[PDB]
Amino acid sequence: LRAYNEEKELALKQRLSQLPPPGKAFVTAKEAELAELAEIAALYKTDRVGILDILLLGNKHARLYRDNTALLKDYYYNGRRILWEIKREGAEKEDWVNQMYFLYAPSLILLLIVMVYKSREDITFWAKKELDQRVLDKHPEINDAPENERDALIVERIIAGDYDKLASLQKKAT
Amino acid sequence: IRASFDKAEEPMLGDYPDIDPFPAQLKNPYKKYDDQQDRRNLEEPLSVNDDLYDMWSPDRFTHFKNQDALKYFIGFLTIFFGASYVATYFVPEKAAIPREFPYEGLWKESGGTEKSKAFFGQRS
Amino acid sequence: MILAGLILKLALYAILRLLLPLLCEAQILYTPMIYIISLLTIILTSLATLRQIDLKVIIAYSSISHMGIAILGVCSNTSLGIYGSIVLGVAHGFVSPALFLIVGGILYDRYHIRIVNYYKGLTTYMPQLATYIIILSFANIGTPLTGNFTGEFLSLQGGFIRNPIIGGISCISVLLAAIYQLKLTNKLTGGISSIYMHRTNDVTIREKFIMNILIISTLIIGICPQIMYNLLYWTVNNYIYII
Amino acid sequence: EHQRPELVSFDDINYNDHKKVREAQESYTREQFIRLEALKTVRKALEKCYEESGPNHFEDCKNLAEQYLDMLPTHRLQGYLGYQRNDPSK
Amino acid sequence: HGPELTPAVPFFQPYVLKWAGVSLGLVAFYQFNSSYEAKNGHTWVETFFHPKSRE
Amino acid sequence: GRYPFPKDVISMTGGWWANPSNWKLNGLFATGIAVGLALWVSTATLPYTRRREGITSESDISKWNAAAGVWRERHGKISTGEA
Amino acid sequence: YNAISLIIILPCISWLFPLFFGRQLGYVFVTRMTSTLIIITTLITYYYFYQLLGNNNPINLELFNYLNIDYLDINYNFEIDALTITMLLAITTISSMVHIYSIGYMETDPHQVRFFSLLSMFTFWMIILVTGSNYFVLFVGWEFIGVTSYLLISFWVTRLQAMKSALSAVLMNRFGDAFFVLGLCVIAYVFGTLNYSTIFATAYLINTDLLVLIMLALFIAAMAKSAQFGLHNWLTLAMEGPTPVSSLLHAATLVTAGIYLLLRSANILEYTPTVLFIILWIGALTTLSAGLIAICSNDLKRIIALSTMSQLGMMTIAIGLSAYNLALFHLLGHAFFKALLFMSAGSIIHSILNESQDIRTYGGLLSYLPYTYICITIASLSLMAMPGLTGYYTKDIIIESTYGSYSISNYVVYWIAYLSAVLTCVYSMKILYLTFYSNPNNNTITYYNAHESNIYITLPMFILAIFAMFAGWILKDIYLGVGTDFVGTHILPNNFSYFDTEFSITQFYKLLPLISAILVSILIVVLNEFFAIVFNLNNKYINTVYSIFNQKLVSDQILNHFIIFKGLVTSGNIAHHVDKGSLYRLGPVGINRLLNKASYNVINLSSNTRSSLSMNSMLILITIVSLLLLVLVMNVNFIIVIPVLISILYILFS
Ligand SMILES: CCCCCCCCCCCCCCCCCC(=O)OC[C@H](COP(=O)(O)OCCN)OC(=O)CCCCCCCCCCCCCCCCC
Ligand SMILES: CCCCCCCCCCCC(=O)OC[C@H](COP(=O)(O)OCC[N+](C)(C)C)OC(=O)CCCCCCCCCCC
Repeated sequence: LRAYNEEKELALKQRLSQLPPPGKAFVTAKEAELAELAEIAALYKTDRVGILDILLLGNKHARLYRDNTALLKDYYYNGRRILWEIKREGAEKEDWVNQMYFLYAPSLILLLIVMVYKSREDITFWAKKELDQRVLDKHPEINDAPENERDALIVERIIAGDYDKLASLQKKAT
Repeated sequence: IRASFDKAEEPMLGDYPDIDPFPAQLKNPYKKYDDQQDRRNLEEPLSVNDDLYDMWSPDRFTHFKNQDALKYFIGFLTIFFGASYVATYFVPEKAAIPREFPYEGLWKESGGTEKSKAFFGQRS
Repeated sequence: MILAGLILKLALYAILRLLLPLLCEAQILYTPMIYIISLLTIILTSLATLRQIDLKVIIAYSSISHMGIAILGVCSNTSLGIYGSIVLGVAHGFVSPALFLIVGGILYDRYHIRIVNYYKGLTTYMPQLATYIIILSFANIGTPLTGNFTGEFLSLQGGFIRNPIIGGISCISVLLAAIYQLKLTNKLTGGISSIYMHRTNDVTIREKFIMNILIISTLIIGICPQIMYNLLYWTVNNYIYII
Repeated sequence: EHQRPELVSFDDINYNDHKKVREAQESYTREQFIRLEALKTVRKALEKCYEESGPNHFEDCKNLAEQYLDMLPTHRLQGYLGYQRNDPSK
Repeated sequence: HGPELTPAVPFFQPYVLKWAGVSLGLVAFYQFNSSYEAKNGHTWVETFFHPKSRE
Repeated sequence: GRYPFPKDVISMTGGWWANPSNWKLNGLFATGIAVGLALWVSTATLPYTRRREGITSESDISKWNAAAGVWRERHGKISTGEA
Repeated sequence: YNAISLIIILPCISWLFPLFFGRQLGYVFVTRMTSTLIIITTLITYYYFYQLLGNNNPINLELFNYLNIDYLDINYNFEIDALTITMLLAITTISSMVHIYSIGYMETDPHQVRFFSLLSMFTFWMIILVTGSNYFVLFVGWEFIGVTSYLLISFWVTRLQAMKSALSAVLMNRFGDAFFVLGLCVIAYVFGTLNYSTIFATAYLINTDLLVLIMLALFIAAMAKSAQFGLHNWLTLAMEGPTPVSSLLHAATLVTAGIYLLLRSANILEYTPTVLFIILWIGALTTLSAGLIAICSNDLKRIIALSTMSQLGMMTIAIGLSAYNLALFHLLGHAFFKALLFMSAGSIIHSILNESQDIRTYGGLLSYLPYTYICITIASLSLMAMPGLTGYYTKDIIIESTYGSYSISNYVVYWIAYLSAVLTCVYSMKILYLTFYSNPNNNTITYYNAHESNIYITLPMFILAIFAMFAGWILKDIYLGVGTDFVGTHILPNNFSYFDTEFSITQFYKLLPLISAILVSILIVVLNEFFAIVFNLNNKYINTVYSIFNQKLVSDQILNHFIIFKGLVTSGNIAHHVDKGSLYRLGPVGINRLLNKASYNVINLSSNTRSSLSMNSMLILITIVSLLLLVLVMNVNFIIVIPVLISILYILFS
């Protein structure tokens, strides 16, 4: 539930009405006219919005706000192009970087994480264990072998026996 | 217009100026063009089918004629494989027998079964 | 981007979903028309790329050539080709809109004309764009470890099972896809920085943020194409009619 | 927990109920992966035979090499639509 | 003989931090999950996997 | 040569003649990361290495040849050399 | 300490860190970073070679699964065989000398952070070309060394000819990459596997009609990169890259990878006598072609590039005669020849104010440059197989094995490979005379400022001189030897002819190469110095011949005009006569004109006669007469109304 001010929001338009257009206010290739603008351009940045203030108001405030922001935007970016204005530090955060680094990128990493650990349940990893269980069901005496010996005593059954039971689903064939 | 494909595009152009296509490489380099890299003045009319006559086009040798060059290449290809084939008739014979192996030709060592002894095994 | 990454792979999906499981007996009579048409799109449309003055049209015909490789993996009636065409569809949809960001995305925003003949010497004032020229081109050709080669490889292999002479002729696509892409890459990358061209900005933060996503998402598939075998292993079987 | 669902043939399951049809599809499929793991196990054994044998692999496991080249045409994925859409002996 | 030094440059630039942080975080996450072979018997994120039974 | 260069373009591999003033400081970070990477990868891939010959016994291979002969015998498969 | 992940991962560090931290570390730190990691890679692989001489069992490692579907698995398996460790101590030693050599040779080059990144990268994808344990990782390294062979010799992107030479090189390699993909698709269907251990276990069962189809593809793949005659014009068109790049790409590595494909596949090579014959008679052709071009071209880099492709013909002859120990030993000692030859040539190019490369413009440099003299004469006497050096052990016995083989027709390739050795002497004397012994040829400033380079150019030439002298006698009992079970290649004993070619050689056929190589090497120097009119005739007939062999046995002209240019022309007969010409006639251009005409006619059906009542009223009569006659015509025969209806559509729409 952030805040705004109404009378400041009217006085800002009263301030802007006497100002030159954005296509003129910076095309003079200092501080007589360029010093009022370097504060007004920071009125774009100063972040008076309101979280719950957008919900609980009428459109009379909304149109007034929207026209004021649409002029402060030009006074910021035109002065950024020709010339706070007269500084240089990096990097001035943009408009898209909040919901591409903090919603797009972590969901897009979470997608990689889920794809890696969903690959654990695979048909090869299940078919190997099912084939070993099918060996140990018919011939459970190789369970009595030691733990190191069983991995070579299953393979002699696999190589030896068929153990596939595909021709038993095809009883119409023979 | 020199090549047979440049001639075959005369009825398409209607307002195109139809200039003479000349390679960008065979221009001299010592004239100071706008583009020293590609040998081309700033507003110079490009040819019908330019990108065979670009600097980035093929190398386009200029010493031999291409027809002659074809004859010389196939001439070397012929004089190698003809001489090396005729020289197989003038070969001398060997002084040794091929060597021999035990165990009925090592049929069992390189695979094999008693019925299958023909495919595997050498020089009993 | 949404055309070449999404609208094209839809009919790759629709030849699986609509055609193959109720047209099962009408295809095996008639796959060797699909091999004719897919081969002479690979042979013909990847050969008309060589003579192109425009810069977006080249990446268009590149999309045609890879989608012509992909539908001779679907129509193989074999098990590797289906998965190979799916990994083509998921990797071409990454590598190709990145190329459209390179051609009409970045370079048309800077200079507004898409003729090739103005554009050389991009390295001397944009080094960290010429890198994105090269690694993304060499991803389009089908260098391994990029996810395009896994798809090209398995689809040429699946189309080699079904008819080996058409697969042997169609294997030349690795060459034919290298020719025009590397010819474009070394025209753009090399040479003296051009006369016509004032020096403009480096590639900016958003046009790197897009690119590195579309490059990592190829490289992960290229290092492990198995990260999506957990989905597809039924649909590798759901479309085979070799009795 | 390694679950083992039942085997359903396509023969006499009345292709108007989607329960037994889909189980017949999945069962023929999963048994086909099992049929493949025998190929993938003999290949793993044949390579160990080769690497330990060294020069006499020609005669130590001629049987495993010929075994692997016998399984190779007939242990692969083949499709449930071949046996579902067609009946033999009709 | 002087190699004509260029202005000073920090090591940990933002891409170093971002790329190395995400790569080492994913490696630590993989080892964290592979550490549950005897502690639980299955991986940690498999506990978040709740599909319906096939029946 | 030492021709002049524009200092505004920022490459990743350095530019024309990259010799920043704190390269002795950053060399320590680079060698620390390189030795950490080399040691961590060399210890991480220790149990994945095996020795080629002698990893399985001869008796295993002889009985796998026996099981091959059993499976081959039951299907009635001639030798490849048998015609 | 794994001694595999330190062989693999350590040049991976040497590539990745110059790019990521390039601007941060700078070129002075990357000179000594990139070098010393390859140095310690190199001294780990000598130690592993020393251990591998103890017992013959390699270590492999197994990594994460690349892809498995039916009947097919692909893993990341890296295995350092004897065949692997030979090439491994070749490429690590040559590379680690070049990383040091290019510190002083490039000390005025701007962009040498990228250049040392690129040198150590080319080292790395060679490092994984060699040691992979399936045919897939052998494809991985095979392509990324082609990618580097783009990025390396086009180092000066400003230069035009370097960019077009990178085009030439990579598209030549890509021609063989297509056939390697064809062959690999045949591999994974005949055998089902890309691993070596299954394919070599079962290769003796598949018949010849299939292995011809495999090794034709896997020989066109090697014929492209190991630079046989079918396409060879990318080696000599790779000299727009600098000299330490040529000291890798032609000394051992990139030439060597095509030989390595045929050295791995030696267990499937035996059961095809059909491909070994054509291997013989392509490798026999290229010794002659490169020896005849290397006489007449007078450029310093082109001499040694055509020397490399005159000796890969000798390796290919050694392959086709089923003698793989000879080819592997020549591959080993050949790197230590050539890298020293290239980085001696780079030292005498770098030691001139103009930095010129024509041998016609060097003159007498013997008293001025004695160090590079004694190095390049180590190189040349090694290269001509003089008795004491490694060249006698590594080159003459391949000439010997042509006489000793069991096939009668291989007595021809004795003289075919012999001529090439006499021709090998006659250009090495050209390069030793015309840049060191002759009268001077430049202006005299280059004789005032002729000097030698600091320590980074001296010391690798010193070490490679020592190796190119001793390593052939030291390693002659592991590859040659007599009963040496070191490499695991399985020769068919009906094709094994090494015991025959050691003893059945008479005194004449063994004496004759050594002797006439020496004697012609004196004759070229004497005929240069005393008479010199024999070589400077102005015969109209001999000089057409000289201009043939100067211009690469015209074939660059042949390949360019008859294939490339015709390929571009017939690709313009598709993009304009088919893609834009005739498929728009059946598309949106011909149908626009069709609908324009047909619409214009149905519009003009009732144009004039402003008495619209009479115009529409004489139209209602016809359309109850024409229908009324039409039906009469129909119910006698149906076929005779179809042309009536087509003609009504013709008179209506046109
Ligand atoms: C029987 C045994 C078979 C073994 C091989 C036999 C010999 C085959 C020799 C031909 C194959 C060589 C590989 C083909 C690619 C050629 C690429 C190439 O050469 O590009 C070079 C060219 C610039 O090079 P350049 O100007 O000469 O450099 C001079 C530097 N000072 O760069 C360019 O700008 C060229 C761009 C066009 C590239 C060529 C386009 C045509 C390619 C022809 C392929 C044919 C495909 C036909 C498919 C039909 C299938 C039914
Ligand atoms: C950079 C140069 C190469 C560096 C090599 C470093 C090796 C470190 C140790 C690895 C251990 C290992 O990988 O284990 C392998 C594990 C599990 O397989 P396993 O069955 O348990 O073991 C295998 C041994 N077998 C066969 C004998 C049983 O699978 C994986 O991890 C796969 C994770 C892939 C994530 C998706 C790819 C992301 C890449 C994105 C890059 C931009």
